[PDB]
Amino acid sequence: VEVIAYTCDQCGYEVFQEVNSRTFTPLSECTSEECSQNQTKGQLFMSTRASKFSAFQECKIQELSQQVPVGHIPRSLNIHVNGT
Amino acid sequence: DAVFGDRVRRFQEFLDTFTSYRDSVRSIQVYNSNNAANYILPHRIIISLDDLREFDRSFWSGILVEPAYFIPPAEKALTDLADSMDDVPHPWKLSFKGSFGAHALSPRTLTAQHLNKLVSVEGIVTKTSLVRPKLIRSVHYAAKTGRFHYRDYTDATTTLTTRIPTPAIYPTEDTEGNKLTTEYGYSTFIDHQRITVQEMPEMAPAGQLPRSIDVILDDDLVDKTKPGDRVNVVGVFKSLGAGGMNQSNSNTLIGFKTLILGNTVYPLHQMLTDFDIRNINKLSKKKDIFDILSQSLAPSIYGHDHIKKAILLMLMGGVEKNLENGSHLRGDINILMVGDPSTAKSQLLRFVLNTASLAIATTGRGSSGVGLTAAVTTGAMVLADRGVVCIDEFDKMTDVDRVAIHEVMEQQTVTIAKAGIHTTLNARCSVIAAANPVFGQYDVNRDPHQNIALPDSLLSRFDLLFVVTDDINEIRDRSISEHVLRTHR
Amino acid sequence: KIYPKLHQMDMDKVSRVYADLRRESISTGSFPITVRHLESILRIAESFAKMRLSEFVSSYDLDRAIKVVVDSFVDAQKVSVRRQLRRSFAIY
Amino acid sequence: SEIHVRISDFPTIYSLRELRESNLSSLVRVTGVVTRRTGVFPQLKYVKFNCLLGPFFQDSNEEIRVNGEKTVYRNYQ
Amino acid sequence: DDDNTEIIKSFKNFILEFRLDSQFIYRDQLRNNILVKNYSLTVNMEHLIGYNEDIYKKLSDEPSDIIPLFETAITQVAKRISILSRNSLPTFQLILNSNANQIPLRDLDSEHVSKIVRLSGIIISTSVLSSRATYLSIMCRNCRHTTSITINNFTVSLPRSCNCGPDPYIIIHESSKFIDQQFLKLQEIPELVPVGEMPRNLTMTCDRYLTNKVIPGTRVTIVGIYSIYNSKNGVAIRTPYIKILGIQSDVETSSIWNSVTMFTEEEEEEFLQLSRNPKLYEILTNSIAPSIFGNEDIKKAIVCLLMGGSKKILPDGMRLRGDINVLLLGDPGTAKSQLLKFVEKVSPIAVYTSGKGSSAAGLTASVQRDPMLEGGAMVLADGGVVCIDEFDKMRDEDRVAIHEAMEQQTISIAKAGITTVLNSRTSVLAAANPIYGRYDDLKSPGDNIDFQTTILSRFDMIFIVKDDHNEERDISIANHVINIHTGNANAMQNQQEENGSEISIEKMKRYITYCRLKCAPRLSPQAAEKLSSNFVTIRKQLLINELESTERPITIRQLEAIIRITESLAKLELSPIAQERHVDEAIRLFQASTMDAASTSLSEIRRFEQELKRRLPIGWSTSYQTLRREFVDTHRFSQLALDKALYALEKHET
Ligand SMILES: [Zn+2]
Repeated sequence: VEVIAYTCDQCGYEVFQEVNSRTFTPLSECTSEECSQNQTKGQLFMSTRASKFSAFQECKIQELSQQVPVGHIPRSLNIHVNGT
Repeated sequence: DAVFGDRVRRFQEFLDTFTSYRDSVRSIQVYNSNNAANYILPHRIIISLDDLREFDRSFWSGILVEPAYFIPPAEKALTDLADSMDDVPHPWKLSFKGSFGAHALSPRTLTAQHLNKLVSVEGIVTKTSLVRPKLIRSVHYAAKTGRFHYRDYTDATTTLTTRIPTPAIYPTEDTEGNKLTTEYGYSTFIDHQRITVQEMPEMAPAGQLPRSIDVILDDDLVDKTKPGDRVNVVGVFKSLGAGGMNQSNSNTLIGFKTLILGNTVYPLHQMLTDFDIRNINKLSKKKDIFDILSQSLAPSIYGHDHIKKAILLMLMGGVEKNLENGSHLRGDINILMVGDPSTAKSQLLRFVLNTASLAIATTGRGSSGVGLTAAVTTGAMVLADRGVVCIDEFDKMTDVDRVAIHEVMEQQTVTIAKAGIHTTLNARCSVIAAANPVFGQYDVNRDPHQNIALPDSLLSRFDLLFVVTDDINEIRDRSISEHVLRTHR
Repeated sequence: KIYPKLHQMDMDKVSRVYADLRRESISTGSFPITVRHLESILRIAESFAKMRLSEFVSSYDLDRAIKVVVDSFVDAQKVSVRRQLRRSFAIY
Repeated sequence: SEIHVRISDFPTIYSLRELRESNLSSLVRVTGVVTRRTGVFPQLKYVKFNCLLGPFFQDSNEEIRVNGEKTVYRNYQ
Repeated sequence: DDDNTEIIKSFKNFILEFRLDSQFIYRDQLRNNILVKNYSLTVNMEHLIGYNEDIYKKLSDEPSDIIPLFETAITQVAKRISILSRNSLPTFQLILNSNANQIPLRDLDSEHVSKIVRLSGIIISTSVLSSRATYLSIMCRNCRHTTSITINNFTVSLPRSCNCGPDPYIIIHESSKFIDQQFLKLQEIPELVPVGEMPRNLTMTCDRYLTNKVIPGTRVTIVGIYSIYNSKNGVAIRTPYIKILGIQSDVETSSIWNSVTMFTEEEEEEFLQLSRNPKLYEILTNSIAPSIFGNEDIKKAIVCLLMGGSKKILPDGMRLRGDINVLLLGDPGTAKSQLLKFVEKVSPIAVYTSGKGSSAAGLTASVQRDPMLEGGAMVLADGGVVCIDEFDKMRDEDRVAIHEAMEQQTISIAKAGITTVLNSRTSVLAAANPIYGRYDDLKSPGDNIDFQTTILSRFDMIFIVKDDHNEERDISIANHVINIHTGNANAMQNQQEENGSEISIEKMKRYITYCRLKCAPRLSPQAAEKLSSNFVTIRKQLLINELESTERPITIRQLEAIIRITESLAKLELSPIAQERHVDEAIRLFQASTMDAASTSLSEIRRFEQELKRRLPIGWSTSYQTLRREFVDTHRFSQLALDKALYALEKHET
């Protein structure tokens, strides 16, 4: 996920919540000044069509085992993939 | 804390008079800049405890009795001396050789008189917890206000001494309200690991269970030891964690788990210098040397001069030749030994192993996969590359494996199509094998074939098939007797 | 109702019998004989003592028992046990 | 300083599987096989201390809503 | 707290003024304890109650609120003794052991909780040490209050007051003084009172100087307080433990266990008096089996086993070993499985494992991981005797481990991140069970164990045996069964057999340890050449015997065995040097071993040949299953029969 601008109700507008690190906390309240305080706090929902989606695929990679010494064990490394 | 200053000004003097360490620091500062001019060395200076007693006994007794107050001012002093070096274009680490000990203890004898005091444990290391990063220095970039912003994270093992815990997460809009993005790759990560240490199996008193304690290995020390290795750790003996007393009802008695920080990790059980290479050079000209060499292998073993000759000729092995745009011809030489038991065939191989410079030993079955990667969801011959693989009871091994050994030996490569990762990976290993005769002692008289028991191409793959007889004679017997006798004295 | 019992006085004979069986049986066949296989004598005997409603163990009961266990042991062994049979006479 | 009375047979003689709400708070005989029993863990019962509130009986079985000095324990099972 | 002053004044007045006529037992107990750096004191309650009834009246009332005022009371005394001024001196632990009245384990139910309870039980296993705290400094996360908390005994939360809160206090581990703790867990004695139920085990915490005082498995009598801990597992249900002050083992028991490489002088005296016996060997051979009748070769073989042998570290890294191996294999009534229990008793360090390993214990060195060396026969038994049974019945994977171990003494484990090579100096004594009985003697002497004799090749001394009761044996056992009641006359007779039965066998042990550590024997040259003649005659003659392909063997390993016997027996006489006669025994003993090495028609079933040919050139779709269908409805083939003929033809070369 990246932005995921939720849609408000009464007076509309938009707000875009940044997707940072792994996760984010969803918000409700109202950010819009119009729905805010009068009257009273406008309700807002996320719109999936509006959001920008980036493909995400994760995969772990173990060592080739020729690169492993006389001892120890193959050690995998986790790899995140995006876009194209 | 002017006394911490005292410790620093005191440790200063120790260095540069005498200057015997300073040359090593200079060497560390120079070598890396030489790598900077090229076209790896851990930064720590081993301190022999030997030298510390000559200057001050007061400061010597302290490092052992109360290392928390002493090692870190000495350390800050070492960095301070590393910065006065040359020049511009890190915390380092102490080591502490010794001159043990007091404080000499095996892990079985320890706790608590030895706690919060430097310690050299020794024993077997298992199971060697898996290597992992650990965050230390937080680094961020503000914009457009700019500058450069950093936080410093203090963990449980930070420095030595206990400090009010910094963790966790990220500062994220330190005042005023400017945005802070995490700057990765400027920020510092010290690697971190822990490995538990069991007391030596042979000095165990009774059927009483073994008592192991855990050692955290900071920085460079990481991945320096595989599990099951003889190790003499050193370190400060630290008790971390609450005993449950921190939280109010944790009612159980059990508490204060202890471990050792740092520090050195000297293993226990090449460098040719100036003189050695000269010895070789002199010795190369002598015409008879080959026979002497061939005799040097066997203090305990009669005759078999031919076989010993062979083992040398495996240790050396015909270079390696890889043709242009074509396959390579096998360099190394493979050997088999067949004869009645008591032939030392299993005894010879261990001495092969010791001086071999590598490689892995394998006995019969054995396996699974032998040399293979096994394609682990979700081996030896590979790991033994450029080395000497031993095989004991080479006959007993299942044909299924032999089928693979054909591919290993001559072809010189291993191929894994299994599921899976599909690759041709290289195991070029040299190989020895000792294998019992077919049935009983019958090897001697029995025919040139039907005696071997393991047809066919294998018989060929092995460059040399040596046969040895246990058949008995009185004269040879006497000549056995005396050497056997003298051997035990 | 009944719980028969042996009397220590004259039954010492049994011990001898055991020996008479034991050693001579070791020459041929393995093992099987053991002190267990002695105890079964006594127990079986007192079973017969129950059939007699006898309240105590008697020599007849012993005769019966010994015949039972000894022929049992005989008939287990290999055909070489024919050689065994010839000493069974006094046991008979 | 306490003797709690045993009170022999009290039919009823409800077995096991026949039980309802009507049996609540009212003494009822039961019968059947024992299954493996817990070990003997002393229960709190009476509370007493040198001061320092007074003795607090707890409980069967709540305990809402710890000191200890000399408390009279009684085995639970 | 003027009352604590009043109590401690009474404890000081109890230590300084106490008089047994006329030495002050305690006051000197103290000094003689601080000098060795023991930092402990043992009070004898009878003296205590003799001195004042009062302080024992309170000490049996609320022990855990008082006993630490007694600790501080005594350490305030060692301040005036051990040092003088005008550091640091830990507060000593007191260990009080007294008679009272034994309170059995079953009879502990509430009601005496927090009242000192003397009792008796066999310790199961000892828990690994862990430190509690005694004196630890603490700083605040905010106001940084520096608080030195003296924690006492006998859980305790940290104080929250100098936002701030809720509990802003950190433990400084750089200055904190720590002690140790154990956790014994003890199963009450099997004599009383198990009845029909499994006996209960109360968990006990030893601490400070009583820790590691007791080897698990030894009967003891604990004193300690009785008390309860929480340990969430309701409601409320707190679980019972016994704090120990202080522990006292049963008679003696020091020395053994707890037998160090050192001993008293008079033991050297009486040993060196035993070395002077001409019948020494012969009287020892009478010590081992007071109960077991005959079997003299085995009987001597045990002796030469226990004593170890020549051990040589000579360069290169190769080291030859001692001492040998012994096989008791044979049909039951051999008493071998009992005999092993005996060796297990005598040998200084020994582990009897019949397996497969048992029950939880693996048979060999094994790597297991701490959830937050696993143990086995070999490792735990290292440097001494190991007793094995059902040796043919052992698992494969560790069988490899064994047969590699016994020769080079070292197990090598490459599993995962630990490649360690660890030591087993043990000498295996194995009793196999042979198959099908006497016919296996009619069969080739080898060929018994699995498909392979190699086992028997590794083993030095193989003794398939017979318990031929000299007419007095079978009558011995029988007569024994007949009686076995009153009036313990026979048991007595056994006991005077024990007194007279040569070395008390409690002494024999100490002796074996002695000889084993003190002296390392060496063979004489004429004995050497003698043995050369021995072995060449063996080789030659028995080759000539095998000209006929007589089915049975000879390895130089066997020779090496003979050697190790000579050094063993030399180490009996304790002499630094071997003698000829001395070996002259050994040759013939091992000769008895050689005699042990010597001892649907087969040819018809031995065919399979008709099948191998004109039936199957491949062999496949033939397999044991085929010979099974071929020899299933032909009225014919046994498992051993089928294999025998197969192994036969395999060997025969057909
Ligand atoms: Zn809106």
